[PDB]
Amino acid sequence: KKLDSGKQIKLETTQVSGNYGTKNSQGQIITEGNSWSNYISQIDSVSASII
Amino acid sequence: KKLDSGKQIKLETTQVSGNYGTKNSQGQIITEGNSWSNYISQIDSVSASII
Amino acid sequence: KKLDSGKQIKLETTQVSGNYGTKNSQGQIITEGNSWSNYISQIDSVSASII
Amino acid sequence: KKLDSGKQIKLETTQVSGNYGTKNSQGQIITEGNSWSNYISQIDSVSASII
Amino acid sequence: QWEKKEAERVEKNLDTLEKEALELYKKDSEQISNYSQTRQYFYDYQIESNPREKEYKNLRNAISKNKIDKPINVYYFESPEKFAFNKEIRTENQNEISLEKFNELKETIQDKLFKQDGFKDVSLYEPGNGDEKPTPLLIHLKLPKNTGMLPYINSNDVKTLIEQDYSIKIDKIVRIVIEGKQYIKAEA
Repeated sequence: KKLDSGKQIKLETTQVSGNYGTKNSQGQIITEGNSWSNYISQIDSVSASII
Repeated sequence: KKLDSGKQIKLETTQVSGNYGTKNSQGQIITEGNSWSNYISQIDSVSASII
Repeated sequence: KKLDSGKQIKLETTQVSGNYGTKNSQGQIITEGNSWSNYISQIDSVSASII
Repeated sequence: KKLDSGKQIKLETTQVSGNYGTKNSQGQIITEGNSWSNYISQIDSVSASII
Repeated sequence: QWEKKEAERVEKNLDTLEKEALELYKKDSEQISNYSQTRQYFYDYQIESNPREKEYKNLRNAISKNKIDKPINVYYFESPEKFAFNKEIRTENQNEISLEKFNELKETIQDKLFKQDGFKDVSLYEPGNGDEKPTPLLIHLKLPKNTGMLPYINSNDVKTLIEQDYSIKIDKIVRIVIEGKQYIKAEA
């Protein structure tokens, strides 16, 4: 009922998961067990942010 | 019906699980099998608490 | 209908499953493949009980 | 409604998957990770068809 | 898990005598390796009638069944005595390597050629936490194309068993720090 009015729904992002690419013993690229969130807390804590 | 009165619902935390980070053979941070629950009991029985 | 009377429901534990901690090749504590049920029947057969 | 008439349902195969067997020095045969779809294209590109 | 399953796959599609040889290797690699080193210096009948001979053959013929298609970098620990360094670089308990011992190991392996032989267990990565680091000298070698390398499992890890039939030429050595101990890394 409140949505059938001026009220609108907002969408916000709380986190994003995803992988990065590495190379195994051969020249093959692997992006499966390479979680980005393993480094998110580490890069944010040793660096300055520039936008 | 009792919720439709001065009664409120409380929320309490009984436990929390999660992982920590380590470096495997190649220089990647792994946080999948590294459960914190394996150490909680061992940290509480060895330490003194300070808040 | 018999619960809307003096009859109460009793709870009773028939068994409990759980894990124990060991250290792997590294200095990490593992509690996943280590089941207590593998030892109960053994511990109960080479011991005396004291409460 | 159109099926309660002369109209018939036809069935056509679009693809088939399955395994081949690989032997060893003994007669131990494995037919699980041996998908035929890995070779179909490769056989259809280097060959001539005779029916 | 991919390399695990590939090693467990190679270790099933081979002869049963080769399985027996490799399984005997999983526990008694010491004298098997000594034999693969010093076997060639006996008599003909002495070589053939020797009991440890044939299974060697078998395991040997296993190694040559899995050749690589491109050069592969491997790492393994080595004692300095293998390179005619008849003294200790640093005690297994010490953490630092003296500049003098470093320069001595440099000037004693400058431009020599060291022929190798026998079986050798290697890995495809630098040793890290939990890995066994017995000697202060780590060799980083590049195996060429068409080099037999049999992967196997000693019930807890994965190793690569090769047979070396070449000579090694150390080019440069550097001081490394791993987990708080100093090592020598040599390029061969």
